[PDB]
Amino acid sequence: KRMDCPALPPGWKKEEVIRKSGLSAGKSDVYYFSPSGKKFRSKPQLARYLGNTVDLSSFDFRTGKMM
Amino acid sequence: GKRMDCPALPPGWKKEEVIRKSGLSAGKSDVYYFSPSGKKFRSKPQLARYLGNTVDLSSFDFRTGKMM
DNA sequence: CGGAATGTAGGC
DNA sequence: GCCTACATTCCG
Repeated sequence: KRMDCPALPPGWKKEEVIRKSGLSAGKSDVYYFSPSGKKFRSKPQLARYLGNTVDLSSFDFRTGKMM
Repeated sequence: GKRMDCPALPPGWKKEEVIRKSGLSAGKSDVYYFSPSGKKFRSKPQLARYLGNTVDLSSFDFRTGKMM
């Protein structure tokens, strides 16, 4: 389920992956993919790769949408 | 981190206070308790739910570990 | 997936 | 406006 994320620049994808077991069973992890295919696991990490090129202040990392 | 015995609780219960290093609440602290087996507790009701009627926590000050 | 580290809603 | 209590992130 690597789906296009319309809130980021073209080529950027989003994946949500369900945790299958343990204490956090049924919660999920959200990942982003740049055009090259770099995997990003957090909003600060994403903000660092992009820097001043994209304003992520309103960006909701979990849903992939601007608030 | 230092785990301090909490004399006010039953034998073996310990307390730790951790300073937040960054973010909005930087400089504030969080207090945690540990059972003698080492399970971590983060609030007074969590601690009350675990101990049940073995201890009365009505007067227990979570922050300081002191009965008031 | 865990869990230290931090965010944050709602009671006060 | 601040704190309690618990929700959630973020990196290992």
